[PDB]
Amino acid sequence: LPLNPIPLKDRVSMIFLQYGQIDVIDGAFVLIDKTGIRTHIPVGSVACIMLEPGTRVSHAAVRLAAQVGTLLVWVGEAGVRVYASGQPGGARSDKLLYQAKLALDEDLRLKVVRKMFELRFGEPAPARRSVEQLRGIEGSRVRATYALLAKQYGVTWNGRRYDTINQCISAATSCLYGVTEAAILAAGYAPAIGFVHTGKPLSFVYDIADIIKFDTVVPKAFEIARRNPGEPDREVRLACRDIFRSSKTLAKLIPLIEDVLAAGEIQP
Amino acid sequence: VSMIFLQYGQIDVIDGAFVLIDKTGIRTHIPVGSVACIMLEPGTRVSHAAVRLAAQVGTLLVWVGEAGVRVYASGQPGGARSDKLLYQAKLALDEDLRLKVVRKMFELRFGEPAPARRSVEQLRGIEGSRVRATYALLAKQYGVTWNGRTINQCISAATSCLYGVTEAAILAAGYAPAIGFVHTGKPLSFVYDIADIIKFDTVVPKAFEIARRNPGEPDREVRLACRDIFRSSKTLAKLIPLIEDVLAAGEIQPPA
Amino acid sequence: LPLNPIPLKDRVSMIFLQYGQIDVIDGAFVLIDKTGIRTHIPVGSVACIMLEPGTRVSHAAVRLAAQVGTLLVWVGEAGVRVYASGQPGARSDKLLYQAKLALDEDLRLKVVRKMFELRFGEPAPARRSVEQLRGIEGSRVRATYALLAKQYGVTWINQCISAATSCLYGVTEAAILAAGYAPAIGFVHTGKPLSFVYDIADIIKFDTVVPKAFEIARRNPGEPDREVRLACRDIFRSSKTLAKLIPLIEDVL
Amino acid sequence: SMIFLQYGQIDVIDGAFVLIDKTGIRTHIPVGSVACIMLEPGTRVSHAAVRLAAQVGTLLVWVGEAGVRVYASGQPGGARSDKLLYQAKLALDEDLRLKVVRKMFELRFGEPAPARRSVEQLRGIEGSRVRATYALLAKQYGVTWNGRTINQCISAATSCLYGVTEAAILAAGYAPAIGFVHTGKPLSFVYDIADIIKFDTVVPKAFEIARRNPGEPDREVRLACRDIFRSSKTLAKLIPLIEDVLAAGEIQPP
Amino acid sequence: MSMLVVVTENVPPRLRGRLAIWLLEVRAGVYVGDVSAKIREMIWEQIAGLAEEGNVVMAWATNTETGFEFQTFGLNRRTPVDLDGLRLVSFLP
Amino acid sequence: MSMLVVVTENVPPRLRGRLAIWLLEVRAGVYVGDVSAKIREMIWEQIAGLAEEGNVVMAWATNTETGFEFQTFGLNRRTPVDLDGLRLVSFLPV
DNA sequence: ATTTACTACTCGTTCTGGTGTTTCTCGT
DNA sequence: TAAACACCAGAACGAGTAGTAAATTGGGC
Repeated sequence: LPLNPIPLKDRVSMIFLQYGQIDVIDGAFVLIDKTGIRTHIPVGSVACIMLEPGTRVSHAAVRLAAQVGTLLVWVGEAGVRVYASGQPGGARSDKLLYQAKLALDEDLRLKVVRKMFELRFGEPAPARRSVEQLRGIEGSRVRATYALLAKQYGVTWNGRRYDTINQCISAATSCLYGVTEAAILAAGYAPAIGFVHTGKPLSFVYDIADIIKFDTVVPKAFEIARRNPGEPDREVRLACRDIFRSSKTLAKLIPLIEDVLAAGEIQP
Repeated sequence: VSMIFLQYGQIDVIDGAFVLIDKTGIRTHIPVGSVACIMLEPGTRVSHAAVRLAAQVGTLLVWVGEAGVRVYASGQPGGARSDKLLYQAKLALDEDLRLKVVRKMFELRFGEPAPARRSVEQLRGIEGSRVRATYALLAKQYGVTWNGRTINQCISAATSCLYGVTEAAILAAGYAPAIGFVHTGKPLSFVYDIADIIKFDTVVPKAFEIARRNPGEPDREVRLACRDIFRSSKTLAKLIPLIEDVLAAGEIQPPA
Repeated sequence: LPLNPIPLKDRVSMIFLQYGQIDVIDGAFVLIDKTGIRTHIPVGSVACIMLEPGTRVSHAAVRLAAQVGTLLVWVGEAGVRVYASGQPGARSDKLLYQAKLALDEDLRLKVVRKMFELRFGEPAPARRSVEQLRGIEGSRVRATYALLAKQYGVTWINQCISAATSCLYGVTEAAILAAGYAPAIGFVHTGKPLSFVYDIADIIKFDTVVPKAFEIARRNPGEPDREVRLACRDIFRSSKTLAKLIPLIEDVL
Repeated sequence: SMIFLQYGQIDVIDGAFVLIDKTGIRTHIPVGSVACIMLEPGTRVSHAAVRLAAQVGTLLVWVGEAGVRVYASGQPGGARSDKLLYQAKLALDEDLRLKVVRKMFELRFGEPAPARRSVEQLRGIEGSRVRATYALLAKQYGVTWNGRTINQCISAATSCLYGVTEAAILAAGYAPAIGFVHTGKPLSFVYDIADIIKFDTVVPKAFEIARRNPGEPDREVRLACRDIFRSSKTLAKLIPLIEDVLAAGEIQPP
Repeated sequence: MSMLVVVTENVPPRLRGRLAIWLLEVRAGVYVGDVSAKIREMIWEQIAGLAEEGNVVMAWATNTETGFEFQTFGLNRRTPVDLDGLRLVSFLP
Repeated sequence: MSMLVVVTENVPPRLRGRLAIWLLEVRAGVYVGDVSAKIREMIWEQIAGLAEEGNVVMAWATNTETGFEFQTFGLNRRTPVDLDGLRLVSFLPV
């Protein structure tokens, strides 16, 4: 019998695996550990499975997870994304070509960036500004947000590193980047073709994610940072799960992407 | 620039180098450089450190069946580099540049350049008539009963095998399988275009060969046959340079 | 460990049991039949259990059903109520409250008037006593009955009406008992052991029994009783009858 | 008129209440002869039995052994309203409040209540006398009593009395919730009648068993009370007592 | 989206694995999950197809009187019984 | 009011009967019904009290990430496991 | 190297039918 | 006397494991 992926909104957010070998026992996702205890994981219920160091996936596992439409992300320290696997087939050509044309035309690229801006701050972008000029404005507004939130929650802020507070922020955003990429793939678009961000293999993922990251996802990392728990990773991940549930993120991701690209005034 | 197919083993890193561990624990050292894409045949179990290393060096991971017969999962889903996707796209968004690439596909398929002043859909008519002719001709060569498109089961099984290495080549090349030129609208459109170019060279004459006998396992022995072909004839290794040459017909500067 | 009854509103409306012996196995309500197959009934889930002819209850069965707050009704032909068993009393405060209202006809009048107002939607006409109001209520019932026969096109069947109303009388009595009031102490109806049951029920009886019991009677299906019962069942569900019965009684008073 | 049936099926033969046994019939009952049928454990009622009893107006009460415990009774909440309103009228008007409460006192101890002492004052006098009785009984059976194993026997014993008392109230047709001395609780009226005769036999039995000190004091007290209610015909005198109790209001009974 | 519960007995490992793809196997042959209407009816197709000589019952939450409904597949000593619209289960000896 | 599911194993007949008073025994030791929160926690006290040397798990519908929650009682080879807030069940080998 | 189907084998709980003991989770 | 629980043996069923042997697989544009 054929196996098909279920809609993204009906799925659970994310799961984190760390020490075990991942094989397939009777057509089901299992996680066996050194002691030999087994853990069954519903792949058709999770929209993205995060793989921490110490994990060993089997060929059948990666194959099965693709069939059910579940994204596999191998993550680093504090959940930073390293590699990702998914169905090579997938995405209607039209939605890819639709995305492509918007990036190939410099008139339509600006326009679509403007809606991202409009959705970001709530106000339309100022005129007579190029893409790289708008990126300058958005960059300045981002550091402003970061600084104020640190004052609102009362944390010591001096910068945004990529190497305690930054550990919380990076972990939280990494969670958002996961489901966002999983949504883009399921929606039928390419995560490589971005508008605001370019040159990077996850440009389009960052574009959609940065629109709503500061709304709920980021201010929570600051909240946890002040609390300074012994389990900063676990309490950030558990927080994001609740956020995605309450804010109905998965159900909100697909229409968000389609609304952004609709700014091109071109037939979808 | 080359590629490797790994089967029956665990992929770990034990000294900052790609190694292939066996049941017995025999290792095979693989230089992280020189490899642009690693194909994982059934029986393989990748470790996190391996995937971590492969990401750092920019190597694509593709989960394939035996000899690339079938693709199941590919690393960097949706596409790896943005420009090469846009490169393929621009060729598809302009129908003038669409014709050019169809013309090259035509020339590579039959060996002769397509007749001038022919649209895409006129070319589909021309190629279609010669294909049914070929099928009939091959049917006489092997002496099988042919009436239209047991024999069809062998061909269909064979083509599915070919679609694997073809799609795997497109992935290794860095392009999208959804954006086709002769075939359009379907998520494996581009796979069909390249595949029909070389299907008749080896894959189809073999489907007919098995078709002449009548074994109890036509599906698996056609797949196992194609498996042997792809390995011996190094088809996928010949596929990747072909694809870039096909797209080069658009007369547009290709990415770095 | 002690077992206590759950709220009436969270419960299923009705169940009908026939031809079999009702025993208690391992502390649970079961129905064994002629063939000897057993059927477990969630007695603490039902607000009222109707017992049709052919049933033989055990001592343990009646005892168990009382503690869980389930009313047992022995029913007749076409579902008419015969006998009923339940917790031997319920709350003193709610009972004395009901009683005092019945002992004073000045306060009796008030309650008869509100029942009237709730039934038809308009306040009762002034300067008319209790026994005078019955004529008005009686005339509107027969007027109602005649009108409905014209709406659904029947010749003025009784088996459907009696079965439907009897179902309502079951849950109504079960609601009154669970609330802590007495089904015997009525205001509009008197002399009968189910006076208060009839009073509360006819306020909302014409609301559904008429639009739906009449519908079933003209269609005249095989086995009219069960298709009336499943109909009443959906009503109690859709119109949230059980949850509204208790506040209705206190609102009337 | 009431009867206790146990260990049998209750069916109807020849238009009459019957108790069928394995041996085939054990008790024939003329339908116009019993005013209330008490069903002890081991009984299995038939539908035909219940159908007949409704038509003739007979009350069915599911009781434990000898009415020691009441579980379920037919005609819930009360049978006829008048008998209930009669009970109600007596409890709602404070002129009628002294009424039997003085008489309950008179029936309890044998002597008439003081002529002008109110209810809570009467509660004090009986309250002082009950602790005196308890202490006095404890001295004769020679048990260690200092306040209120022994208490386990008394509590078990009173629970037995509460059974037959409530069973009498139901058979009489009144509500156990509407009390006079005790109020607000669902078994208030049960407590009122019970305390009248509680000290007569039931309590002297609890003390007696308490003195021997058995390993299973709870069960052997109930079976004792079970035997008492049967031999001493406790229930048969309870019903006229209740009607006598309510008659103290000088108000016309149904 | 409503709660879903599947109980399988004497069922081949093929289906026992398939159910673990969407549902959670809390006990031996007992699966629990929260899916939508459309997802529920595909699981039933998996059950009806992959179950050989085995009995399976599936119960899900609805807005009926009971608050839930259930359908069965295959033979078992506990078969459903209709009591005037209300569906219960009887124990056959 | 949300859906309720109770699975009992190696439990005395006392509890197997008690659960049949409110829930529906669809399979051997498997009970399903729709109750409210306070009634659900009354069922759990029945389980925790009457179950001797037996393992029982109770699952009810909520508005959590899974859409449901579950509690266990007693020891069994299938014990619950927490994966960063997410509760799954693992299979312990001997 | 992984996964599945197929085959005994052990273990586990559910279930039945046989005696023996009970008529019962208490206060107001 | 009847109904019902507690207890103790038995049969009867399905879940689970270890072992051996077979595949690298449910397709067509």
